Amino acid sequence: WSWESYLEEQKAITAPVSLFQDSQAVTHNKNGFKLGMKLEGIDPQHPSMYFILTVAEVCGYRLRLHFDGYSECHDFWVNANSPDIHPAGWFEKTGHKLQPPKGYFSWSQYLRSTRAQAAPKHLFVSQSHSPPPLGFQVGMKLEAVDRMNPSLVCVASVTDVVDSRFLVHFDNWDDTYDYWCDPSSPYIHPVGWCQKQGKPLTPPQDYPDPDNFCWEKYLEETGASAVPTWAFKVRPPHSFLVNMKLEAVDRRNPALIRVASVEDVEDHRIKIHFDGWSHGYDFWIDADHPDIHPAGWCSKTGHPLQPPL
Amino acid sequence: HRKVLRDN
Ligand SMILES: [Cl-]
Repeated sequence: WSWESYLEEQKAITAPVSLFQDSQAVTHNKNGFKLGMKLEGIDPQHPSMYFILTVAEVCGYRLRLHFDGYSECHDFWVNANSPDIHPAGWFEKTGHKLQPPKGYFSWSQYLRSTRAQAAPKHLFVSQSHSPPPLGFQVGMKLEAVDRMNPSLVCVASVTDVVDSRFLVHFDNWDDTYDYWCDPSSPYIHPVGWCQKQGKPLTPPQDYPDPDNFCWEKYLEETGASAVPTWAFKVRPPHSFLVNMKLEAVDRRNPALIRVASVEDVEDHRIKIHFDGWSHGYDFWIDADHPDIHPAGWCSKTGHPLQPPL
Repeated sequence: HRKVLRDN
């Protein structure tokens, strides 16, 4: 199997590399992560929380991470340029809470106990060493689309800031709805946006007399400021066209990456189809998702590519 | 008769 023959046979084109974020396209970095190295990382199921993680497996430019002390059923895959992982010691140097291993804090002591090596600092794209997003401070308030219930635009807060990104939290809900984004995210807006737009604003869970929620009063009673309106940037719509081909991680078996097609498009999202598979497997994904890549990515990075079914 | 957003 080859891309060239397949594109000839299908009279199809691949999505140009230029269409992707640099981070999605880059193939020339080696994976420096090794089996058993330890590190710190976000829990993908609880994006506000940080855990001790160990390298369980490496395939090309991807790695499988294991929560120390917990079941291997929670193991998950990231790319080696993930910004959601950090070197040992990052939590205490940067004001983040680290959850300890299950049942279990000092790294020197834990490394002595386990006789393990921490992943070296140079491997990590994100170490809180780069200029944060201007205008976005911890504690500030905004309006955000609940990406899991996207008919709702809700009262939200910035609860974490790391390098170029910040964490959006839904006031009074749990952290399962939290997400990391940057100032150009199409899912965030300034305080007052819903009112300007004539759209309903979903107030915090269990806010007393919710029909009379008022930002002016909420900010006063929470000692909070709005993210300034100038800080929000307009992200251009992506330029993926229907039928363009690429590679994409399979969500049903995340170990696998498959030949894929652009089935449909929105301004900021792309509907992915796995060539040869049922359209039942088609799924919407944001255009900036770290798990889509230009044709050639697997082959250049040393990861197997599943050809069409 | 109140309608409430529930996530459990
Ligand atoms: Cl467990």
